[PDB]
Amino acid sequence: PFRDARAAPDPVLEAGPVAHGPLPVPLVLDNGSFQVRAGWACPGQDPGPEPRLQFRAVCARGRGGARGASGPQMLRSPFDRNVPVNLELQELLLDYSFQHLGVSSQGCVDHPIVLTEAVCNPLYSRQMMSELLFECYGIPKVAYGIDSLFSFYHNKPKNSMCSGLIISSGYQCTHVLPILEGRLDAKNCKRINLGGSQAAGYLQRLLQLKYPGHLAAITLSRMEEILHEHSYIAEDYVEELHKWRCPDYYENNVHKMQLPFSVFNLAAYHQLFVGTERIRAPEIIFQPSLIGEEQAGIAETLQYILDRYPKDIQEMLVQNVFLTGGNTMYPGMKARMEKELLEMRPFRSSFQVQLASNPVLDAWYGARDWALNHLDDNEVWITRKEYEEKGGEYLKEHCASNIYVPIRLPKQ
Amino acid sequence: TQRIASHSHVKGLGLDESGLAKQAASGLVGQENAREACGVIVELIKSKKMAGRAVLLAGPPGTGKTALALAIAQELGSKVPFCPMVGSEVYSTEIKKTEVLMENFRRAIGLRIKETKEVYEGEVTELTPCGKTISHVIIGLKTAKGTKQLKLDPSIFESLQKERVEAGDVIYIEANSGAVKRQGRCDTYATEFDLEAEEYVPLPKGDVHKKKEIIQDVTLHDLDVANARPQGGQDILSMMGQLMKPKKTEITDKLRGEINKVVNKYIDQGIAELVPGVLFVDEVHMLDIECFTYLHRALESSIAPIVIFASNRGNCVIRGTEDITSPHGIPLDLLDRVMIIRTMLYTPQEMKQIIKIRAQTEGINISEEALNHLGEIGTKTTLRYSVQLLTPANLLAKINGKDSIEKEHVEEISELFYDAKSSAKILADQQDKY
Ligand SMILES: Nc1ncnc2c1ncn2[C@@H]1O[C@H](COP(=O)(O)OP(=O)(O)OP(=O)(O)O)[C@@H](O)[C@H]1O
Repeated sequence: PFRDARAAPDPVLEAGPVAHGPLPVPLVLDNGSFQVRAGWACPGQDPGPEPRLQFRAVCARGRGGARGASGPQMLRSPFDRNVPVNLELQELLLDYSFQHLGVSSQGCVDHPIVLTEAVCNPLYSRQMMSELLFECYGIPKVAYGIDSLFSFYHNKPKNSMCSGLIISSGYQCTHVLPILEGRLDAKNCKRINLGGSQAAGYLQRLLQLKYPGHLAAITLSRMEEILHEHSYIAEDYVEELHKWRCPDYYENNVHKMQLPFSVFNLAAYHQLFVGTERIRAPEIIFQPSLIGEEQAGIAETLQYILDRYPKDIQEMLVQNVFLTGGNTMYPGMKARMEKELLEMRPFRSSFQVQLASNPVLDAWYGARDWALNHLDDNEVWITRKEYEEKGGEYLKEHCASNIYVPIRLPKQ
Repeated sequence: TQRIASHSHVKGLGLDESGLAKQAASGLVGQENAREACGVIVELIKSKKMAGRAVLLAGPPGTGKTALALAIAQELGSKVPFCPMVGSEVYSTEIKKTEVLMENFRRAIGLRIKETKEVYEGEVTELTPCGKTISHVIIGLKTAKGTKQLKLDPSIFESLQKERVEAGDVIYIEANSGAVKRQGRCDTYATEFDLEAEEYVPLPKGDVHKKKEIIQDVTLHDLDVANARPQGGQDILSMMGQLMKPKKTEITDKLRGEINKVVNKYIDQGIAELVPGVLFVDEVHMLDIECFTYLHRALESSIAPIVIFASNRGNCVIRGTEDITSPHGIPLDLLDRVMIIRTMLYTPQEMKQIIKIRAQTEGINISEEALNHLGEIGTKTTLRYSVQLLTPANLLAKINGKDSIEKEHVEEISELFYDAKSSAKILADQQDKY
């Protein structure tokens, strides 16, 4: 059967668990369209003791304005396509995180932060975000970096310059990030405009049209369970679905995902038999024409971005294919990726496919390790006063952050 | 599985390391004096130095002459040409008698030619021609084991273009032969139309690039024939080749002179090595006096193979002499050119061993009480009749629901199928009704 999801934990804190040593201790903030997660950087502690505040990045407020259910409690989200594009909800989303993390005393957030952002971020979105973050929250210095390259930075052997493909896959996008001696090669980097949200929406739509007898009993928040728990990506899809064609293998693998009970009852309380549906939804990021989209998908994009390099520099980045983000939770994801890669590498040539030590939380642990290592750097952070002489589109180009384009934004 | 045959049990001469015969070995029994003589002939053929030297296996019907000639073939194995012919094969209607001898003498001398068989196969990812016309063609190949690019010559590209190849076809290229085969469109394109008149093959589950050191076998007669007449020249892909049917033809001794002078030019380079072989002119008594008299050149010539003759005829007339009797049916002038090996009638115990070797080869379980009867019926008749009863007797035993021969099965078969000498008595009695 399904479970049901948690709500309303009590992660309340003091003015803040501010660590010893130098005065600043930064917040580590990860923003993505599935979940926000945030914690103090906890310097001098080798394992992060708690990536605090795991909660769904979706919020509600009363029709008289009287209360705001920002935490895990219909609802709305401040992102579009895994970039933040909001003010009036983005503030109450930040407020919830700071209020649970602890606020020191005065009319600003106390101490510096690393805030995770989209691969490329539209200049206006970083401007709107830095404007919120300096006008309302007043942070003394700020770092912007990428969830994917942070999770890579954690999974590195060392504080060393590296080359690789980051195969990222968040809630509403999956991106192939080629990197060259720590620099994200944003000139020829690519993304597929699909992810876990669209695979879960597809898995909902499949079971809606399979079971019109109870369109209300299935729901997106239950599809998120069977998509994480019981779905798997094929070793190769046209062969997996061929072994699903025979009733003996089908009956051995079709899942009794029962609805909660009050004819054999199943007309109202079905076992919701999922068979090829526990494959189809995972395959969306490899074959997005399953949801009708004409995008090249994660296998042909990896070929298309890779073959644009000189042959002698394709090797030392296929030497670190790095799988990361929420969809890489699927069992078999490494085993699929190394086949899709063997089918396109030169005949004898080596490749290496690494999976993030945690498929998703390593974005935050990466931003933590990054902030801990870069805490006392000057040139690496946007310092508060720089926002009076740079327009808020500005970026510092540290490792695990995007290219900066010398530019300005007109506004009134 | 394989089919059992009249000789499928003989696997060698069965001689020991001294060159003397074992009583029963490598599927043969008895016959020691002739087997020891064949031991010397196997050493002669393995020694390569000799040309045209020849042997006659002489002796009664059903005494092992063809079994020993095939034992020589098995001692040498596939690595040295053994060419079997009946003397009756000489009567062609497209070429003269004394040509068919020379063709078969040239089949018994081999060339052994090593080459590194070098196969590429996979989905063609691209074809891109590169002089201003075509210097070379880059081709890309993919399989579920990886990818390669090849730099094809323009003649291989003409072959891709004759095979009607396009990007996404699954191709087999052989880099030695320049052979090209389209195998189908790669099935990743099987949705390109909902019906198209093509076969879609899955992307190969194998290497883009495969190597063997293959070791080719070819004979001077393959060279003589493939160089004498103008070749068919085109891979079908033509219709001039509809008009002129082939025939066998009297290949001139002047061409064979050049084929010899060319093969010397290649074996000096070590590109090929020679394997002097055996021609087995089985039942040589069926050659005509003109064929026999041509052997008085062919056995002298410094190129010729070793030749093994066989005969079972008495003091009979030489075929085509209309009058002249001579031993083994062979002219005395040729019989003075061959080393004769005698062949003998067996004792009953030596037949009984052959009956068991036949049974345990032919797949028959046989009880001793029936094997003693086939040993006796061999003495009443001939060795080949006894051996021929085994499968019929087993096949009645199988129909009678039994796992083995017993006396009643062979006894019933004896009274059901006659031998060549009991049947001759029926024809001598009923003489006026046949
Ligand atoms: N060790 C053996 N010794 C002699 N003959 C054997 C032996 N092994 C097999 N044979 C027998 O050889 C017989 C057939 O070939 P064989 O040489 O006797 O024919 P042939 O009459 O003598 O000569 P030809 O082939 O010219 O007719 C078979 O019955 C086979 O069982």
